[PDB]
Amino acid sequence: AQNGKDLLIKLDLTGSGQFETIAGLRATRISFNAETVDVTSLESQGGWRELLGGAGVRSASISGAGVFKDADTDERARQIFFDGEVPEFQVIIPDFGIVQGPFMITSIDYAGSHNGEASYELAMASAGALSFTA
Amino acid sequence: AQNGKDLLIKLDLTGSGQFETIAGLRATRISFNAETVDVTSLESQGGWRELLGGAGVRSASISGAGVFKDADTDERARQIFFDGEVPEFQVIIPDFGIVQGPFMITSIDYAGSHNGEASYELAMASAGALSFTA
Amino acid sequence: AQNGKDLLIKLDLTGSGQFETIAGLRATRISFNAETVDVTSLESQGGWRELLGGAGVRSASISGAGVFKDADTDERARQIFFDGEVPEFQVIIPDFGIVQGPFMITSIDYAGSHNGEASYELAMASAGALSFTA
Amino acid sequence: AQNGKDLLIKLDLTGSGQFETIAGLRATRISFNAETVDVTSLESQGGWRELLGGAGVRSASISGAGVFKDADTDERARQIFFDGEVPEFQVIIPDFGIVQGPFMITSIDYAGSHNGEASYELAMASAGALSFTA
Amino acid sequence: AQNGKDLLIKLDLTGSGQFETIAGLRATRISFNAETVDVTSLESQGGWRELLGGAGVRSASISGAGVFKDADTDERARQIFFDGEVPEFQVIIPDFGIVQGPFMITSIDYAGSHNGEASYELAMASAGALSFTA
Amino acid sequence: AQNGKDLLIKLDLTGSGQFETIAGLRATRISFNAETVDVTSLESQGGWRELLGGAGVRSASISGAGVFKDADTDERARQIFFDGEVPEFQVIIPDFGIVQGPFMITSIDYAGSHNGEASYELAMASAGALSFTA
Amino acid sequence: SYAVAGALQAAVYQQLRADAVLAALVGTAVYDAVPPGPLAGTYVSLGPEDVADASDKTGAGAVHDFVISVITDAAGFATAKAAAAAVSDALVGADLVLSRGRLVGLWFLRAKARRVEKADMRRIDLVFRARVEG
Amino acid sequence: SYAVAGALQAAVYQQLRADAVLAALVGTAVYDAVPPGPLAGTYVSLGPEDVADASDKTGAGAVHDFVISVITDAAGFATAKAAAAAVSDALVGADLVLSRGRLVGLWFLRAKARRVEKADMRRIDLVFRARVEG
Amino acid sequence: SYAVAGALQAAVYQQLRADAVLAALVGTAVYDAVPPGPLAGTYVSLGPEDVADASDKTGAGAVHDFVISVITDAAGFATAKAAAAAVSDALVGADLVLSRGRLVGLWFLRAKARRVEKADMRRIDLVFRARVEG
Amino acid sequence: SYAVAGALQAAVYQQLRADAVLAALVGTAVYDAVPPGPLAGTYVSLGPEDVADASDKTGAGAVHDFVISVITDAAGFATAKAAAAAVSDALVGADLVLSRGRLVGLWFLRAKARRVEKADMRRIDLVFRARVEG
Amino acid sequence: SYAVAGALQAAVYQQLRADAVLAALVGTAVYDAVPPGPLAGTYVSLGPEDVADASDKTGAGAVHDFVISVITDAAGFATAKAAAAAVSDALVGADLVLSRGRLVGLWFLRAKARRVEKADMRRIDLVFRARVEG
Amino acid sequence: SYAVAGALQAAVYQQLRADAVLAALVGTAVYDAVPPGPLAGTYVSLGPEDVADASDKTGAGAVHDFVISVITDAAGFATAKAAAAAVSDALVGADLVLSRGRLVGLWFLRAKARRVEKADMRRIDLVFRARVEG
Repeated sequence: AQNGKDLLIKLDLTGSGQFETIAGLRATRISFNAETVDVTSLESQGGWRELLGGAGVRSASISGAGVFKDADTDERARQIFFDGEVPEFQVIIPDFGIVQGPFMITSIDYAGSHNGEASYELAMASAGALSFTA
Repeated sequence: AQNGKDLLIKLDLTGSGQFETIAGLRATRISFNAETVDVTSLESQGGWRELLGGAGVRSASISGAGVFKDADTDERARQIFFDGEVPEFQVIIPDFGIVQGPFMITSIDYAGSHNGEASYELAMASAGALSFTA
Repeated sequence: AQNGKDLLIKLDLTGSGQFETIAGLRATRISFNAETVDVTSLESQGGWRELLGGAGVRSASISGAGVFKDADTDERARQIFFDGEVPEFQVIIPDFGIVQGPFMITSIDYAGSHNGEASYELAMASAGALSFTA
Repeated sequence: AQNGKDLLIKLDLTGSGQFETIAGLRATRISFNAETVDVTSLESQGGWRELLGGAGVRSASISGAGVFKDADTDERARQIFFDGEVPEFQVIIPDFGIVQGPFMITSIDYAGSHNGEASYELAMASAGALSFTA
Repeated sequence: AQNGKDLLIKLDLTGSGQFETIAGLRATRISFNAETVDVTSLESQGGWRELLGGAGVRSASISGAGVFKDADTDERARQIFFDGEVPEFQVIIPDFGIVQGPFMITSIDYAGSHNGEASYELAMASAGALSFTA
Repeated sequence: AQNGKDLLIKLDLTGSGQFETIAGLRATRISFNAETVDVTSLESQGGWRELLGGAGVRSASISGAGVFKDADTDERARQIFFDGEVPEFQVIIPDFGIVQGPFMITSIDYAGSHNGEASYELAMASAGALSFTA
Repeated sequence: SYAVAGALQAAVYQQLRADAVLAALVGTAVYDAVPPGPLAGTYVSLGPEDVADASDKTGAGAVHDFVISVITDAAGFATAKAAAAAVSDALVGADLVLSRGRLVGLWFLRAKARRVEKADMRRIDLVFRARVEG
Repeated sequence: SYAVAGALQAAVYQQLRADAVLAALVGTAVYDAVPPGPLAGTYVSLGPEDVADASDKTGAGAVHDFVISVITDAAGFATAKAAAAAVSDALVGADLVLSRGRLVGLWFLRAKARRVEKADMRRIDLVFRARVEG
Repeated sequence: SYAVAGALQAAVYQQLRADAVLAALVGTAVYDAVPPGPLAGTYVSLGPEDVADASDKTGAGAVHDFVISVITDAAGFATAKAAAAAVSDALVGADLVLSRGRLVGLWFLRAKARRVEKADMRRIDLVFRARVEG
Repeated sequence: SYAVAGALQAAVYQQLRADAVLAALVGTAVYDAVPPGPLAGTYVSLGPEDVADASDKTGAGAVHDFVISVITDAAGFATAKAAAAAVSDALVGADLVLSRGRLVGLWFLRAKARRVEKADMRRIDLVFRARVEG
Repeated sequence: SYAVAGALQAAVYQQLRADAVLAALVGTAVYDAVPPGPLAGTYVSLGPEDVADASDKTGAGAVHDFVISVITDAAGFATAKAAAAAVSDALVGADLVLSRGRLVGLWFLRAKARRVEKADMRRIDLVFRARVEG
Repeated sequence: SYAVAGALQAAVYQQLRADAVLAALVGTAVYDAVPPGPLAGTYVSLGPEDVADASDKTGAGAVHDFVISVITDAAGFATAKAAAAAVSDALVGADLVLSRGRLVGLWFLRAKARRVEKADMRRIDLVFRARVEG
């Protein structure tokens, strides 16, 4: 198996090939989807649903959360939301490797209570072609 | 990291640059959103969904809650709801800074039980351009 | 702060300015809403959603619950439902004050089990102009 | 207050004025509803939603549940469902009194496990004019 | 009352009047429904919703679950799903009796974990006229 | 009964008849469905809903989850998603047997926290005719 | 305790020693304060209450889970189970009258029944719930 | 206890000592009250009940999690496990007849099995659930 | 404790010994520190508090579940239940004035009532909740 | 216990003392009943079971969380951890054969490992789950 | 402990004995190690911590629920409640400086306050939460 | 234990006594087995593990919440907190190598820190979680 701490998401500080992990990041989830575009004819094998595969639109979504630590990289995610950009984000899988895809920054939400930490969640969605450098 | 008590939301008492935090405020959440407007052509990189970014409408919502403490600032939120106004609210992030945006006052709800405190929740939504003074 | 027991809802017994609190009333919630009517043009400040405020329809809902105590005021809420009326209800906020609005009586539901009390919930909705006597 | 055991629902065995409580009946809920038909003009009191009241359709629903005890009255509810009838049901409120309304028998569901009792839930809905004999 | 173990559901092995209970069957629920077809005129008794009863379509659904025990009767439910049939199923109520209705086999799902049993849930729906032999 | 560990799902490494179980696989669920296509006439047996059975489209879905173990077979599921394929998957039921159907790879999501393992869930859907070799 | 429990014990003591059975099984040996003498050896005892405050806006009530233990020195303790069969039917469905306030129902709860001291005495507790109203 | 438990112990004692096995393993040594003498040393014991009141509107029932312990002085305690194998098959699926009221099912629950005093006696508890009806 | 609890005990002690009843039942025997002498034997005692910190952004409050026990040496303990009936009505709905800060409500909670030492003393605890504000 | 556990201990004892390792670490010192003599001092012990009744309509099964402890008198207890490494690999994935009934899987659970008496003996418990079928 | 707690106790000790109040109530008697002598009798004590590890990908933090007890030998214990009123206002809203790492907030939690040994000493615990950052 | 824990303790012992700090604070006094002599008095101790079996279909793993306690005889216990600051930074983010199997991560958990025997020794436990793989 692989460690959960080694599965990170990270930003573009300068915007051109400069990657730093964000902050207090208690949880990450790169999450893939496919739109399962159905093609079932009048005859299909006895009544089973037949699917095509490669014609479906496919995507990815990143849901990060953790404690509010003001870094050079936490303020960078603010500037993506107010000035709408699609920078090259990067989610590293412990042993798979770098994904290196353009995501938008769909939902950011800073939260805080009278007795606890300052936290933030951080939702994303895909915006282009992903990769896999292995 | 930063304290959760230093993450506050605050009102316009006089309406012109006078800011006081509301009340017993047990929880805050400034929460941002983006409408992820899709532009995927017939050819797109192998089938991945492509997004545009800056064309999407973006917003913010504030969800505050806490105990009912009658202040000069708790009664001010009542007068915004009955006489519908969009004053310059302000959510301070411990180390990021002042947001200073016009919000409306979409949902206010005072609640109370036979054995506990008098509480209120307080939902908002964006109404204009936000800012970030850092 | 203020006590939760002092936050009451109350009826019209005679129908003309006679107010008695209902019954065993374990929980109350006056709950306000606004319909957030959007007006965003082609140019708006960098892409933020702009709202108008006072054009939205606004309302209130009362959700009361507690034990079934047959009073002069518990049977009064029955007669509002079967003979559909909109009497001047009244929700008192410990230190804010009397709301004094016409509500309808949308949902009443008496419940009981083989081992516990006789309880009822009681939902309402707005029907006219509210007030605030402070 | 009033006891929860005295709040009963009961059947028509013969169909003509013969009332027996059903079975093991662990929970009852007579539950009323109103469809809140909106009439808000272009001017209404400052922007509050105005309602009419008596024009709305109103109803009632009974949700009973308990252990499966085969009585003369448990088998009677089976014959209402298979041969669709609207008999005069009756829900007695400990101190309010008899409701005496025609309900249909919308959902009956007998359930059982390998280690527990034989249970049933029993949902209803209104079918005509209710009453209140006080 | 009646035992929960005596409330069984059972198959057609040969297809012609041969009934065996399925498997490890931890939970059963025969569950009835009625579509409550509304007929409310312009005048109806003071505003109550009036219903017709016998014109509504009525049905039944069986939700069984338990441990995966390979019997002659567990493999029979597989052959109904792949070769779509509507055999005469049978749900026995401890003291009511045999229902004897044609159900389809809408959802079967075998599940298993690394530390527990092999389980299955099994959902059905009605397909014809039920019965009641008492 | 049968063991839960013997209920496995497995891949096509080479793509042509080469089957290896995936990874740390804490939970599996092959889950079948049928679309219950209704044919009820004006007369049907007293008002019961009648169904046809074999005309309905039927399918299957696989939901696997477990710890992220980088194997030859965990990276194989990545290459199915990015290059959209429908390989011959295989779910073995402890005593029923091999299912051997083409599934697509609808949702893959790798997740990780600061204090726990690296995990993944893995959702599928049917894409063709299944089988049953017993 | 709350205000009622002074009279609740005085009512559930006076409901005992007027029940016809247990005047022939226990005798006069129903007491909170055990009188001095030779200790008869099949007595019951009514002291260890506990309150739970089921209250409201208007007034107050309480939930008394008072314990009535049955002690026996007999060889077996089918003597105590026959004595607590006489306890419980005297109290469930009480219709008691109190000196201060009302009770609305007297149900039954847990009844542990074990061997207490030196495997010689046999004590069987009986927890009864009394929802009262002050 | 409730009214049934006086006869429930008298029925689960009489179901024992008529079971053919455990008349050859334990012998006549089935008792609540242990008779004076030399203490045979492979006895069973049937006293520590507890009740849970599964009741309803109409009548009352109970859930008895009565404990039947098996004691042995043997070196190992495959003697007690062979004796409680003879206990449990005599009681699960009971079809007992009571003296007051009915039971609907006699299931099985937890069965702790440890070393009790001075690592010499070996006691294995058996908790059986008896859902009865008064 | 928090800052208020020094004055909360001084206020709930001074609300006692000015209540007219319990000056005739207990007498002057209301004390935290039991004075030296012959130990009167029907005293009450007000020490074992515990705090829960119901606070906010602006200021701080607390929840004090302070325990007021009533001890008696009488034969029965209808003496203590009559004394704690005089305790509780003096405190629920307090309207106390503090020396440092405010309290908003003084409710009631659990009140265990058992036999303490050597089955001779009879102590009945009374847990009262005091939501205060610093 | 249920009917299987007499043969479950006899099977998990016979799977031990045929495992090749732990015949070289513990030796012949695998026993429930400790034989008289000098107490070798690195023994294991297999008695404290507990059952959980995983049953169904058709037949019955059980879940045995039986405890196999490893005791050592050595200075450290890397001796016991090396001995329970030899315990656990002999049992997880058992493929045992029973004398009465079947087991479907033998997993692993909690394994506490502390210092027991006078900081001299070192006992490491091993809880194994055995889902069996009667 | 984690790396910070060596300096957290050294900071919450140095914040005490510089607070102006409690230098006049307790005196110099603030210590973890109680110095030898006559035991003054109104001391406070700061040792029993416990940590909870609120960490992340980038770095680590901790949550310290350290206990500061106040002991008094006085007759009543309004002396200790006045002393812990001086403890708590010195620590909530701390703005401390550490020697290794940072703390972000010092809140308040539970504060039990009972009689400890022989009803003579009066100890009131104060649990404070310190969310720190390493 | 599972198969790994024999080598997990041997790895977290060898990671200690090679850490440069705590060779200057504790010295050579890192041991499971305390060697005979005069008992130095600032030792640490590494024995009380417990396992939780995080396993899968393919292979097996485990979760070891092993406890490393730090004992001191010093007057205060800023000595032990400085010693466990040296414990914890040597283990969190371990990158250890085992003798049998792998570990994927060594996190931190609860760390109680109280006074143990006669208020003289000061022991601070440190629970570390080790997710391993067999």
